[PDB]
Amino acid sequence: KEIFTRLIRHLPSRLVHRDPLPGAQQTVNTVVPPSLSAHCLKMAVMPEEELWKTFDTHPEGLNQAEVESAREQHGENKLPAQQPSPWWVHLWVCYRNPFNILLTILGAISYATEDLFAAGVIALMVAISTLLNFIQEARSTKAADALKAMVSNTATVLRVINDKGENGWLEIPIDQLVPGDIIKLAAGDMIPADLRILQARDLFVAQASLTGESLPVEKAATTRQPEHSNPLECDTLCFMGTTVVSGTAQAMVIATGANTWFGQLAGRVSEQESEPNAFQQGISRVSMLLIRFMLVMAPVVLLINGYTKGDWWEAALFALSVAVGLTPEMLPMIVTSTLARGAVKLSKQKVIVKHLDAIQNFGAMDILCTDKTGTLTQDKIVLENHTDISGKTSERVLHSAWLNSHYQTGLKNLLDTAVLEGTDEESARSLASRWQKIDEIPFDFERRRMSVVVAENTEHHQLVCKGALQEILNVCSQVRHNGEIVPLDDIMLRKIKRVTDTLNRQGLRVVAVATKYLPAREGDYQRADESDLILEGYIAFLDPPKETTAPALKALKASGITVKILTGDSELVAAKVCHEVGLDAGEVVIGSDIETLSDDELANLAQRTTLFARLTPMHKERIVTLLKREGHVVGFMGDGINDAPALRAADIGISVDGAVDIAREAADIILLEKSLMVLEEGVIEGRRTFANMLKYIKMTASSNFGNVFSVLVASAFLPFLPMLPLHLLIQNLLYDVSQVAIPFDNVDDEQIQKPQRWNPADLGRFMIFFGPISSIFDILTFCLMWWVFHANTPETQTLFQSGWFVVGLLSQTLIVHMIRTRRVPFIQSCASWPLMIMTVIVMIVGIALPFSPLASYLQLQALPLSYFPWLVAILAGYMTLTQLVKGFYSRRYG
Amino acid sequence: KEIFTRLIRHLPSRLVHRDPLPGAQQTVNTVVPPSLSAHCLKMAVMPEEELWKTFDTHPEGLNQAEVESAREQHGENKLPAQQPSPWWVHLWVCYRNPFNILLTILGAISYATEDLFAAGVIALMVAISTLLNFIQEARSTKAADALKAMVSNTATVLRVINDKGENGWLEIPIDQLVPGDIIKLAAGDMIPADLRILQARDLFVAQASLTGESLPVEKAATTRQPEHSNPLECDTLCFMGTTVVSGTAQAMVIATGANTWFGQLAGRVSEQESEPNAFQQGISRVSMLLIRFMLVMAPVVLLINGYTKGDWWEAALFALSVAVGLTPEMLPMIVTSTLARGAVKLSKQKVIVKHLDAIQNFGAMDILCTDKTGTLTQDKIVLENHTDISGKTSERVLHSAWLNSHYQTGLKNLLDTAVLEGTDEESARSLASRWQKIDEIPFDFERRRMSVVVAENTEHHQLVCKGALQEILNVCSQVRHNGEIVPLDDIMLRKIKRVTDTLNRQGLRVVAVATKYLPAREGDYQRADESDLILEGYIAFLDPPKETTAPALKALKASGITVKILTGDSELVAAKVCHEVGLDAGEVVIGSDIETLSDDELANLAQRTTLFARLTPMHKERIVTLLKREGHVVGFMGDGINDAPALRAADIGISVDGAVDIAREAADIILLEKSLMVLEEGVIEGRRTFANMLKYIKMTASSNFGNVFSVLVASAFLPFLPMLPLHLLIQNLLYDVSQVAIPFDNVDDEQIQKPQRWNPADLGRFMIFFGPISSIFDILTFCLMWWVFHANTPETQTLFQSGWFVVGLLSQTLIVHMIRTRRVPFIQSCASWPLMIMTVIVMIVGIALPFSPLASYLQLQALPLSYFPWLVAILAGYMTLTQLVKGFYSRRYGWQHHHH
Ligand SMILES: [Mg+2]
Ligand SMILES: [Mg+2]
Ligand SMILES: [Mg+2]
Ligand SMILES: [Mg+2]
Ligand SMILES: [Mg+2]
Ligand SMILES: [Mg+2]
Repeated sequence: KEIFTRLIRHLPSRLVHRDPLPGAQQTVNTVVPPSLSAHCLKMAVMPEEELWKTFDTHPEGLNQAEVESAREQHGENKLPAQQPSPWWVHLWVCYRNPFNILLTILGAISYATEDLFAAGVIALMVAISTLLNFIQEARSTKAADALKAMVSNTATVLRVINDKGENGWLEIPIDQLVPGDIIKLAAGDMIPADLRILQARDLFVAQASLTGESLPVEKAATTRQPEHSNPLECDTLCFMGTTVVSGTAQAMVIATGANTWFGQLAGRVSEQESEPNAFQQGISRVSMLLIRFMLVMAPVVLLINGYTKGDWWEAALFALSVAVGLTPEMLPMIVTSTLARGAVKLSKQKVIVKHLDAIQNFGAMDILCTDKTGTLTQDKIVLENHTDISGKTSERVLHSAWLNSHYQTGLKNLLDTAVLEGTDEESARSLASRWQKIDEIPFDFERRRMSVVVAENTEHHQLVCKGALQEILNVCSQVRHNGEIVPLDDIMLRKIKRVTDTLNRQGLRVVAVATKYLPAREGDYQRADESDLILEGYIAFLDPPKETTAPALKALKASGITVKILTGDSELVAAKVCHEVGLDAGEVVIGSDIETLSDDELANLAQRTTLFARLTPMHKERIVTLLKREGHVVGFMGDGINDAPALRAADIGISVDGAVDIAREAADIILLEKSLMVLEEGVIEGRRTFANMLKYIKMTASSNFGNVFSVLVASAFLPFLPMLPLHLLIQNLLYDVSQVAIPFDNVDDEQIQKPQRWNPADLGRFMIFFGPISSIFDILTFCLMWWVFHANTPETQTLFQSGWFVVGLLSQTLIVHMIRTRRVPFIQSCASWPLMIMTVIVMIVGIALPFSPLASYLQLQALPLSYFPWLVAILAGYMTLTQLVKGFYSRRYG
Repeated sequence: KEIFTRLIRHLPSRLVHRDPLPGAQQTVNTVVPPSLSAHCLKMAVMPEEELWKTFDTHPEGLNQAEVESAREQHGENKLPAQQPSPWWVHLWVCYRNPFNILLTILGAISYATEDLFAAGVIALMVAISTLLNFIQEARSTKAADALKAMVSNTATVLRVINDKGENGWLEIPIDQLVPGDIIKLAAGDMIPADLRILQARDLFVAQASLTGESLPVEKAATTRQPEHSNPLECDTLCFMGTTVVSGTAQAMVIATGANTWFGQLAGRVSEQESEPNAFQQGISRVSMLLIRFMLVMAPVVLLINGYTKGDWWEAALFALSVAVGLTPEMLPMIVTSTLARGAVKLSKQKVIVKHLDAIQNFGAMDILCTDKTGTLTQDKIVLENHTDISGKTSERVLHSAWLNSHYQTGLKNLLDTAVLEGTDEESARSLASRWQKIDEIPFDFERRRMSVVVAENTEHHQLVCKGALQEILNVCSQVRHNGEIVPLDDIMLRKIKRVTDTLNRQGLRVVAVATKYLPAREGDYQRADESDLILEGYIAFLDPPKETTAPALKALKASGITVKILTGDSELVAAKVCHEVGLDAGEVVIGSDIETLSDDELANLAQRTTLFARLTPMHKERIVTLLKREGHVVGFMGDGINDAPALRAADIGISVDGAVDIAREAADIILLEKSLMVLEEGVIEGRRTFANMLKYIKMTASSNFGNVFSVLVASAFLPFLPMLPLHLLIQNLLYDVSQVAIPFDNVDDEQIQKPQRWNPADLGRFMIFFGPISSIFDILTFCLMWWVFHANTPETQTLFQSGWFVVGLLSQTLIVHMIRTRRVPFIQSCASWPLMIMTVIVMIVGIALPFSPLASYLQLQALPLSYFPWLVAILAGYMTLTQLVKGFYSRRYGWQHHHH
């Protein structure tokens, strides 16, 4: 009957669940629909002269009023699942709960005849509960949205600043982009919307997400392709979700938001998120458990009281009032508030959480995959030697590397920075004023080199390519030895291999450089122009390991996290780095060994292997996917161009604020600095946050089930309701006010010591265990008020009901300090000061409520002074019994 | 009347002032106490057999009852200035101050005759104030003592771990040593007490502090020299305050505490600590200022009220009651409570403060002198190339270095660790089995080498020495080139020099290794045996800069601290490291350059020089001393054997928890980890603590001066006391209770952005400026109570006095939020939550006291409800006026004294 249970209010699918991330592979629904492919094809070949009039765009850019007009016309650069609802809509959906409406209707029906100010006060209590829930949810979702917007991909636009009318280059969030807006693209920038290249040089974009081709594709300002016949392959348009590999460009936004190629009929807008993740499934399962409890218990109470006291319209109200404590509507408030408090406290620790549910995984992660550069090493190399094949230092190698590092337009490397810094000013200036760039062949993993074609004159050009030693040697036919040029024979090949292996075993990364002279040519150089090269030498450099890497790794191992290194570098350098930081590399697995293994074989091998070397991005993604095989939660750390699938293939993806745009787009956690200590501290605090959330749900559900059980067992014998439903609503409201400060509780270090596994079925066991314990003392209080205080007849019922009230509210508020931890309270474990203060305040308010002037309005009678010793005895006995009985639940259940 | 000043109570000279360190050297105030000297000469040559009976010591050690017996008989291993006084003595000295005594005496005199229960309650208020002060001082002194005991030099002793009699080797604090205790000594351990060596293995100790000789000397189990004639030069006794350079030993304690040669006569006991440091001088100046204010003001109030009301025994009591607000007895409570709260907080930042006054220096530091190794770079090296002179990798060089590193007993080095770890297990065990140790020639700065003599047989011995390249080359005559021993000509010398200079310019430190073969002999090896050596090669290793050194240096510069590098390494490696970490080396000055310079020349040069290289410890000490030339507070950070003179020479000395014993003993601050980020954060926190202390002192002084001024100007016109002195005592007590939370206040980041400078004369200007400003409103309240509320006669004086009381306490309590910060409160700068809570609580108590049942007992009368709007108006006007007037004080003099 789950199809009929629509009482659950799901959290918005931006606080939980991931973003679409337009990387949903090559599969497309009928390859886009008509009037979209045709529109893109028309836009590709549309002359640039009439392009300005179509979008009301000018070369100066867009001013304010124009950008707001365009945003109103075309919407906002977002997806329909990212716009928050208005606060009044949220308040209305919080009030239209199928339980609040029923409570108000039953209050009216019971008290429409000859007794007002009762239905009104019940409705007012319902409104106060709704307002409290709405306030918590709204504050927490606002904080979550602010934290998500803190780390957002930005685009560089013209716009208008200096209202006297001066252009500029503003970095604005990609959601503010409107159609017909001018942006500029450099290396590492993801495409923010469907573009139209106005003017570009050496612009290469990686489109493996959309067209499925790994090699980057050159994108020119004006089309040079004979026929298009396809919108995805035209060289003048750039689609959202792809990254810029190298070169520079300036383009115009043509589509925006849902109108983008991916955002319409190519993903995102195709159906919805039919499959929920682990966190959503767990929340739904807990909500279903609570609904089952209510639907099994409340009708029984209704039937019993209707058969006994013959007031059905009041018995139903009373049963609903006791059931409301077990409502599922507590779940959105609890989850949102606790996870948002955890996310804010993480943001104070240089950890930004993009969606709330990731916190669960960030506490459940037991395997952490990453690269050795930046996380284990310092990413800045200290020592570097530019030598030829004979070991002697050579200035020609340094100058060739300087050319290749200066005229390249790709992302800045550590070698590129060190080469540009280690070259003196005079020689650098001479080379810059003597050589000029012509062409650039970017970096791809099929050949693992990078080429730059420069020239000092108009007669001949020089192609200078640098890359890993083996890849360079594969395409070198001559070597410059002793100032002469000699064929690269096998003897020199093996000598170079041995010397470079010896260097690699010292932790020195070796990058070879080759140059070739070609006649002047008026055509674009291709990857086929990297043959018969002249090997100048190599550069050996040391990226030293961080001082805070070994303690961080030890702390991560203490927390239960297994660290695995997925690197594309050499096996020897990675092994040396792992040994220098205390990591046990064991036997290494290179990427060429897993290309023949089956999925089962590689999944079994990756569990024992610690270091994986010479991996392509596909290998990293496959390893991350197969490491989730045995119920493990895998976290992948990466900040590269090609880390988009792996970051998404992991159970949790972690990136850095200084990453490329797609790495931040595909990540779930963003670290403000690339450190493992920050990651470990964040994992600890997220474990505390998720433990607090579980504790809050657990205690609330258990106490409310105890109250419902007490009502169910001890209402048939009484000739009146044990507690008036108004008193129940006040009790629940004050308990919720007390519980507001549970997100701020303290968590034992023994609870967050190991990765957290969340079983929603444990809540049922906890409720069953800790409900009857409260019910026993509830029945004891009933007997005390029946016999000791002689509240026998209905006429003197207000003494009885109020007599339970101060017991119902106080114990429910005190039991929190007993069942929160697993140890003995107040000596080995103490609740946080905000929780202590809230408990004391709520206890004081509950004690003083029967004595307050409002007690006459709330149908509460004052209490004789002889009742307080009995109340203290009951509370102390309840606390002692639960403290002595916790051990049985600990042993038999957990 | 400087001699007449017995009112000032100084803090114990352990929270402030540095403990005596045994660096006296050429200092022999008492020269030689013959009685003491005769004892050593007898102890040195006394046979080991009868040594056990003299000190009641057994070879297995001492059990419990014996160790407490020896401690009771011989005292504890401490100096007389380090024993805390018992708590009851502290309470008595807190109660017997000449102001708590005169107050009670005058209360008895005034209220004995037919007006009892008034002198009693006055004495009760005085006792409550005394108890509050004593509790604060005792708690903070206990916290400071615990912090000092956290980082204390320890000694390894036998003792008795088990009830059955099993012996152990316990690390006990050096103060727990009793005479006749058996300890063991290794490299880097300082001598904790006078010792008699029971057994030794190549034990070399540095006695440069006592005898003034830099070269370490050999200590043997039995004497090997013909005549001693001098207790300090006997080769079988070790004296406290010296360090063990190398070797191992087991010795017996023969003297302890004051009885130690250093402790008695030669040092410490002679004379006393006549000269105080800067913090003690500032505290004394503040106390003298407060005493002068009281002595100027209180007699005038006494005379005025005696001539007006004709009750001298009440007028003097009243004047004393208003004056007590300006007592110096708050200074021990103010200083101890505020600083300790900072120090404890610093203990949570891995910064342990050994004595409280160091905090003032630690926030006032503007020049920081450190070494490049450990602070700027990691102490673990990543790359190393063991090659010969031709550049080819050589296994023989690595094996010789492994022998030298394995068989040396000195302090472990980074190169030693790298060489021990970089040799494979099979070859390492083969070398260990094949070679056995014979002798060791330790490291000293005159030659800057270290040698180990081993042997594979009984025919010949091999001497393996290692050290800096030039020092090894000076004593090398041949070189092993291409497997042949060839004479080391000048061409090879120049080639090696240029190759190693190229290596050094890359940040690589080069350590040369030489070996020699000698015929077997029986005598010990000397420094003259390092000649005609054979240079095997050198080891070039990379010590990478720390990841966090550049941000820490940027933060240190942003905080106003100028970092200077004093290193004994080569100038090329140090310059490369400085460039890597972002520091500007500028022009490097080597140690040999400054030897011929004068004091003025070197002092002028050190101010514009960032990196000093090739420095002997004497050069480091001289540079640190001369860097204090013009109002500069110098901090020296070192963790070496020879860094004690440089640590004690600086205005503040910072060391590391893992340092050698003498480095920790000579330091003022101990960092739990060797990091510059920790140092910068601790400096910021100490600046906050000192700002809070100064703030605490200036506010209590200004408000109480304002109250005294109001009384002086007003009480002449009135026909009765403006406030009963009982109410004044209550007001002062409640204000102190409110101010208890000041140590926990917040400090603006503007007050901690520069090295602080403390001027005791600024307090007088602050008091003069901010007293009348609150006397204005006291006179306004007097007029309000006189005319609006018709308290015109003594019969209704109780309404008048209480009318001032609520104004007196709340304003004094509220004004704190106005004058704690230079900015406008509650919008830019807000007080800390404990301070706000205490302010609210004290205001509530002051309002509710006249309405309480105790009001009749305290001679307080209930206030009409029409008085509250006037009170609120007065408080708001006072706050607004002081806020609008703070600007004038800021412009004319500046809110704080700062800059370098
Ligand atoms: Mg960008
Ligand atoms: Mg091109
Ligand atoms: Mg209950
Ligand atoms: Mg020791
Ligand atoms: Mg010897
Ligand atoms: Mg005043």
